[PDB]
Formats: sequence, structure tokens, C-alpha cells
Amino acid sequence: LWDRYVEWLYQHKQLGLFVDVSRMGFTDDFLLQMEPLMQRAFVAMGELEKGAIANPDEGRMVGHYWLRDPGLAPNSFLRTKIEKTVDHILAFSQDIVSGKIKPPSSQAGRFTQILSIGIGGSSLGPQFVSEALAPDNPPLKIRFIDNTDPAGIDHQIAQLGEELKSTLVIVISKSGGTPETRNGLLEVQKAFRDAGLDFSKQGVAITQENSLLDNTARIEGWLDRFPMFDWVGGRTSELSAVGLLPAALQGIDVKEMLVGAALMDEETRNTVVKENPAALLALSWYWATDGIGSKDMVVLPYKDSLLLLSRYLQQLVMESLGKEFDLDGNRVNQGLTVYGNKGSTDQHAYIQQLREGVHNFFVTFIEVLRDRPPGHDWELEPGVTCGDYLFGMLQGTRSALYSNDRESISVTVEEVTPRAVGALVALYERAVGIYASLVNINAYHQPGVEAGKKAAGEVLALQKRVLTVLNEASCKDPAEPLTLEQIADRCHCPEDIEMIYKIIQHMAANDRALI
Amino acid sequence: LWDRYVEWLYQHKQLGLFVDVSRMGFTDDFLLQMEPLMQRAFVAMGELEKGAIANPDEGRMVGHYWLRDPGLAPNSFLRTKIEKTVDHILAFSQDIVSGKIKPPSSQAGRFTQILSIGIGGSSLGPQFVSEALAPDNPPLKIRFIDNTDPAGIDHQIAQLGEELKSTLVIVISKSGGTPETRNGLLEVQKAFRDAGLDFSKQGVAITQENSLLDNTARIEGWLDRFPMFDWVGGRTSELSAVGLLPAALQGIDVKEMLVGAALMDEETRNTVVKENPAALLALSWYWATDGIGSKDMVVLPYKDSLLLLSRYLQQLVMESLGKEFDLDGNRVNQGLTVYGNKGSTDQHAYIQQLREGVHNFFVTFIEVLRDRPPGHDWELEPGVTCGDYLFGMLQGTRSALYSNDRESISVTVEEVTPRAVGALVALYERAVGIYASLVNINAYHQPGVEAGKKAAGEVLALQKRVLTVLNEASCKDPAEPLTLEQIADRCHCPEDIEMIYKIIQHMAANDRALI
Repeated sequence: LWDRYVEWLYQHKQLGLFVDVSRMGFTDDFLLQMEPLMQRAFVAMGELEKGAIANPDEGRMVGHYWLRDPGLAPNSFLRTKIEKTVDHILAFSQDIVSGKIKPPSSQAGRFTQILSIGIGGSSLGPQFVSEALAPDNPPLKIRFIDNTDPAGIDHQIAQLGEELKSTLVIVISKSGGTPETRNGLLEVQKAFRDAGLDFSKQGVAITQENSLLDNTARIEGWLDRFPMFDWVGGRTSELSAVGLLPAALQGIDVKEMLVGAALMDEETRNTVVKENPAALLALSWYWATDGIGSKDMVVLPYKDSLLLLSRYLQQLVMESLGKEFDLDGNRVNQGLTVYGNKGSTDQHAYIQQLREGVHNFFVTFIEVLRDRPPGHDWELEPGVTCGDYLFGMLQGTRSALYSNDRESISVTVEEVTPRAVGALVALYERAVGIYASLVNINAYHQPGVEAGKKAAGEVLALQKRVLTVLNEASCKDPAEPLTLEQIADRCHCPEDIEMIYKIIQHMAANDRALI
Repeated sequence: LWDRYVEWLYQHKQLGLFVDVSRMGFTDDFLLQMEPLMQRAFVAMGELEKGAIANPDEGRMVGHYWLRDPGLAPNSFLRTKIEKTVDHILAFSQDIVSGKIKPPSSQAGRFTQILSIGIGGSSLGPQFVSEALAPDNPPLKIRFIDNTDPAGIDHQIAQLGEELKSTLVIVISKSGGTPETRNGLLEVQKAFRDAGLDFSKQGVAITQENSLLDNTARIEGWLDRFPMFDWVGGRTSELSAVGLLPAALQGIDVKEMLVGAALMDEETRNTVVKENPAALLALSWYWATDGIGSKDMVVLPYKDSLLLLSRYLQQLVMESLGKEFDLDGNRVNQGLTVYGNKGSTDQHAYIQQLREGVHNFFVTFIEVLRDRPPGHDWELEPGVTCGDYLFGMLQGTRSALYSNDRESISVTVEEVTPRAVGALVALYERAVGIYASLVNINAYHQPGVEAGKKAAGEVLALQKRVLTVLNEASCKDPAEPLTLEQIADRCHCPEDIEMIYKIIQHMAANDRALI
């Protein structure tokens, strides 16, 4: 196992990032069998960066690698557009932090809080970087609205209290038609009117050009607007204005994030697989799951700051790879389940099943060598610090798992830095893209979310027919009570009886119907 | 499907809790065949409540059901100690909230912050209950130290800033020998001594009587001590002093929490399976996983206050059920993987794979009827409030998943109240215990977690042996650089060379070695 660890250890000189796959049991012939498919993945990825249509389903380019390397963008209108947005974010961020741009009237004078409204990649990304890289007492605290739950938004407004007068609200949506994001903005604007505050003088929009949210922010005259591009999927939009602006608004060096991702993309373009860390991750995923997602990917970061990494990877991996149809139309239910929280906390949670329970998984440890800010280290016992225990739990768990034939990958960074986090985002973005080529699927469209989108619209459409059929009882002289079968036939939706029951069950609990 | 929904719906009138397993496709042959196994679980559960040795592997009693009904304790001493603790918690929390028990000197004159130091069930429970029931502006805000990460502990201390003078530190450990909890206590005491504070006048211990931590807090004179009993496992300790104290310290009605838990356990004793809601969950789990955990349980609560439900359920399910051996010595690698976050946020994360990807899962929806505090409900567009979208998202996902043969369970509460959370906790405790009887495993011991703790001790003992070899080589006047092979040989363990490399790598990054 020592000879295997030395033969396969990947080390990156500059970033201080390491990839260990020795605890993956891939065989000799498996490497030769996967060599032709890996070459096809590198050529397909090479034409993706050149500007080819790598998302045939939506007819769009896939250029989230240009966000960190503007030169690789194909035309001049794109290289300068990407560069002017980074400078635009840096200029506007430093104006908010230094207090040059103020709210109209607040106690602190400057902005001190951030209310980012967004869902999917518009929040999972920014939540991950914020918890990973923000200072303890940052220039601006941050809160998130990532749902359409009324109680959650009310709770955020109540805790915000009187600092709403110093809150900079950020609305992140490509079109402004996302039901959750629009609901959030509508609820917050209602709260700004109840406090007698002009939302426009405290609002920022991150949106695609000439969209419903861009027009609203332009017409209502919000503070600023930041562009989103259609070749940047929300799944891989962390290094765009989606993540760069909120991160820079908390004193985070986002330029170093772009640099770390840039150095990472150079290593992933290597055609020798053993020296390609994105290929090594994709190989191990392929080996552990037999290429059909037979096992789950358990992400175990042994750092409190990386707690939100796994649910960030839940979108990047499961939504990119959970495709029903192969690129040639054949029914192939691909995917790669991801879960996990944090070490060593998860050892007192579900490692009982991981070690001796059902073997339906493989682990990916994320290790961070530096333990604490410099000048805070001290020994708890002779020769051992508080951080040495954290190091020991990971190594003992890695050892206790492999001893029972449970495989694992180890990814190691020296310190959780803007540069390293940007490298980790770039690493998994390419590894997902390479893996989709191995299983022959399009990683950049989202066909599976459409079915829930229509079924949810039909429920809201059914609710209005229920109210329409009911207001007969409210306003017709043959005032009478309708049975469930009677609401259904008059709605001309008889087979929807069950949904009608759940609809009136919800309205009765919110003082909108009587039973 | 409507007829199946009407036939199988379970309502618990007093609690307002519903269970819908109509979208589980178990046949009548399944119900007929599982009836002998189900009745055996009801008898075993009765013997467990009466005081039998339910944890056979450790020779202990399982009595978390006595925490909510002290009358059914096997003796009057156990009944007395349970009720004296609840009275003790209430009187101490009321005196903390009202300010009758003060910090030695603070700006507010009252305790304002809670620092809960605990691991596993000592934190997951209090974290879940806090986010679900704490008021918007509680009498005391709460923070959790649940790891041995020094950066995270220093982070919480830095954010706490000056309010450390008015922080109530709670230390939760059974014997006080848990390494994570011990290191967190040492780090907090260092911060208290650096600020000139005395930890004894702001510290509370939740421990087993006459343990190392119980004797220390009694001799050093901490604020107060609360018992932790040996017949209560970590993952079923939420309604004991572990969860009741941090909850009551935030103004949460812990009495109603016990009421709902007791009300729930009365129904989960019903012998009729169709009206035993713990049996309805256990059967649906057994069906979807075919008894051997071949499908994950995705938990999607559609409410922000229930975000930490799956992390709590991850411990209760995957640590009770992931057992390698049957109760008869047979090797069955049981298990039931659990993950999930919240709706509708997870719709834009991995419902893509849930809808059309790998069919290796089943969903459990948690629906809440009351979507908003009274007086806050308003209509975004004509005839639809913000909660109608939340409700439509859940029904749309449940429908879109079932169309593609993805089965699901629906749990409905009227509102996330103290009584509802206690009942929902008690529902899953009994369902897990019942499921363990079906697969003939012991759900109350943790044999699989020791191999990581033991291997973690071997690494630290190796580090101290490595440090002895390095310090000998560094205290020669002709200083002596050593290689990995040399270090492993002077430690007289050449096979451990891989662990020595990681020890030196982690030490070099913390300025404790040079390369």
C-alpha cells in the first residue's frame, strides 16, 4: 500500500493540492480499458473550451472555463466582457466596504448586512464560499433566502430587525422568472415598504441582459446590475458574478480565487491520465460505481469551514450526471449520489454503517493541513495539539474503512485559501465534465427538472379553479356546501380529487377556506 | 390512487400529524407476510419498555421511552430521577432567562449566549431542535462546538468577541473522556482565561454521575450539573437533559415537547399495523429497500426550520441500523442510508437525478400546513400566497417522482410547534426500533465506531514516537537530516512508513517540522 501510494500520488507544485487514490482498488487492465475513453474526453473537453456547442440540448456553449481564463474566450466581445465584470465587481465591492456607497439613512452609515436572494447555484455556491473563506468579523455579514417558505423569510426579516436600514439586498436570477427567487424579492420588497424604506437604493441585481429582473432593476433604478451569461450554467457559476460579488462584499480576495481556478484548469487539460487530477477523480468514480452509479459518493471534509461543500457538490454532481438518456437517445439512468457533512463530527453519526453496514458507497476525504491562524497553536497533551486529533481521526477513519474493503479518495489542501477553494471548485467542475464523457451523457442541461416544473404549475392552476368553483358558495343565492366529489366535477377535473383535497386542506389551515 | 390514499391515511387527531404511504407500492402479499414479523416487534418493544435487556451486546436497558413517561419506569428510583431532572432544567432555565443567575460581570447583566460543546447525539439533537423551535429573537442565542477543528473553535470565539463575558458554556459528555468534547473544553477554557474570566461561574456540565467531568465540575464549583443516564443512547437522548436544557435555555416550551413525544408513543404501541404510524414507516422502509437497505431514504422537509432534520435522522437511522451481524451471529450487513436537505431548495440541486437518474432511493416528504405566523399572510398575486407556491412545489415533486416509479412517503404536521417536534422525534425512534426487529439486529450498540477511535490513537502515539526520533537527530551538534525510511526504522516500525509521511506532512504545515 506504500508502493501504491507513492506510485499514484498526485502533487501540484504551486497550489499545494494533493490527490490520493491508492485506497481505490482499480486494477491493471482497468487502466488500459479506460485509456481510449479518456482520450475522447480530453478531445471533447478541448473543443468545449474552443467555443463549440457542448450543450446540444439547449443549443448553447459551455464556457465556465472562460470566467477564470478570459483569453480562452473565443471572441473579443467576450474576453473584454468577462474582464470588465471582474473590475466592475471589484470597484463596487470596495465602494460598499469602505462606505463610499451608503444606504439613505442608517445607524452605521455604511452597509453592514447582505441579504442574498437566489436558489440553486445562485445560493449553494455563495453559501459554500462564504462559510469557507469569510473573515470572523467580516465587513458585511450575510444571510440567504434560498426557498419560498414564508416562515423562513419572515424569520430572516425579524432577526434582521432594524439593520434592514443598512442591508444590501442582492437578487440573483438569470431571468427573474424562477418562482422561488421572485417570491423572495416580492416578500422582501413588502418588508421594505412596511419599514418605509426605498428598496432600489439598497438593492443589487445579478441577471442576464434584457431579462425580467434586469428591466425591473433598470426601471426601478436599483444601485447596480451585474451580467449573467447563458453559456454559464448555474451549476458552474461560482466563479462568475454569482459568487464573485457576494464574496468580494465580505472582504474575500476573489482575484485569488480566479487565479487558483486558473492554475487548476491547466493541470486538468493534461492528456496523461495519471498526472491529471480531474481524470483521477473520474476514474475512481467510474471504478467505484461501475460507471452506472452503483455506489454513493460520501464527501467528508475535516474542516468546519468546508461543512457546506457536500451539498454544493450535490448540485454539481447529481444534476450534471443524473441523466435519463444517453447522448444517442438510449435510456441510461446515470447519476452519482453525493452526501456527507464534516469530520470528525460524522464519525459520531453514520460511520457506524459506513464501516460495518451495507457497502453501497465510497468516501472522499478532504484534508486541510494547517490547523489554525498562526500564533494560536498550543499543546493539549505532550507533543499533540488540538489539530493533531483532527488529523488523527481522518487517518484512523480512512484506515478503519479500508480494513473492511471500503474504498476512499483523499484530497488534501495546505490551507483553506481563496486560491485553494477556487482550485477545488475548478477540480470538481472538470472531473464532472470528464465523467459525463466516459458515460456518454450531456452534463450541461437539466431535463429532469421540467417534470416537477409543470406539475407544480398545474397544482396552482387547480387551486384557482377550486376557488372559482367555491366562490359560488360565497356569492350565489343557492349558497350551499360542496363535497369533495362536488368540487372536482365542477372544476371539470374529476380525477384530481386527491389534489383538490390537499389544496383545501392547505387553505383551511391558513384561514382561507372553511371546513 | 385516491382510494388507496383514503384507505391508508393515518391521522393523529390530538397532534394533527398525518402519515401517507399510498405512493409506496407494497402489495397485499407483503402485508400478509410481514404480519408475523410485525407482531413480534410489538412484543419485543413491550418487553423493552418494561425493562428487559434490549441492548444484549452491552447488557443495558433501553429506556428513552421513560424520558417522556416516567411512570412506566421499572422502579421508583428511575422514575424519580427522570422527573427531578425536568424540574431541575425548568427552574435553572427560568432563572437564567429572567436574570436571577447572572454572569460575574457583563454589560447586559444577564447571560445572553449559549456555547454548547457536544458531539454526535449531544449536538445533532440540540442543533435540530434549536433551528426548528427557537424564537426569532431568543432570550439567549446559541452556538455549537461539535468538532476538534481548532480553526472553527477559534472562529466561534472571535465572533463571540466581548459577549464571552455573558456566555453560558454547556459541556455535554457521558464520561467526559470524548476526545472532541475534551479538546473543545480545553480550548474554551483557554479563551476564558485569556479574557480574564472564570469558567466555573459560566459553565454547566451535562454528565453521567460521578464521572471525570461530574467530579471536576462539582469540585471546581461550576454553575450546575445535570445527569446523563447509561440507559439512554446518544442518538435517542433528545428528550433527556441533553436536548431539554439547551432548548429551555432559549425559551422553548420543553414541557409540550415531552407531551407530544408521549402522545406519539401511545399510538406507536397499537397492535393494528394499519393504525400504527411507526409500523407504516417501518414497512415502507422494508419494502423500498427490500429489507437489506438497497435504496437510500431521501428526507425532504419543505420548511426552512426543519433544515437539520436529515442530519439528525442520519444518526438515528444509520447508527442504529448499520450493523454487520444479525442478533443470531449471522453476518448481515444491514443499513439504511439517509440524506436530504429541504424543499423546495433541493429541487434545484439533485431532483434532476431523483426524477430521471439512478433509481436507488425513496423519498419522505415532510409537509407543514401552517406556512406563516398569524397576521403575516398576504397574497403575492391574486388568489395565491407565498405558501401556496411552497405547497405546490411539494405536490409537484411528489407527483413528478411517482410518475417515473420513484416511491415516496408523506408526513404532514399542522405546524412546527414544540409538541409536533417531540412527536416527530418519537415517531422515528419507534420506527427505527421496530425496523430493527424486522431484520433481527440490535439497534442500541455502536460496535463499528470504535475501530476509528482506536486507529486514531495509534496515529497520535506514532507521532510522539516520531517526535522523539526527530528531536534526537536535531540535538546533535552535527545536525542530522532523516529520511522517511530512516524514521520508520528508528521507530522500529517500517510498515507504518505511510502514516509517518502524513504525520510529518501535517507537522511541516504547522511549523513543527522542516523538509
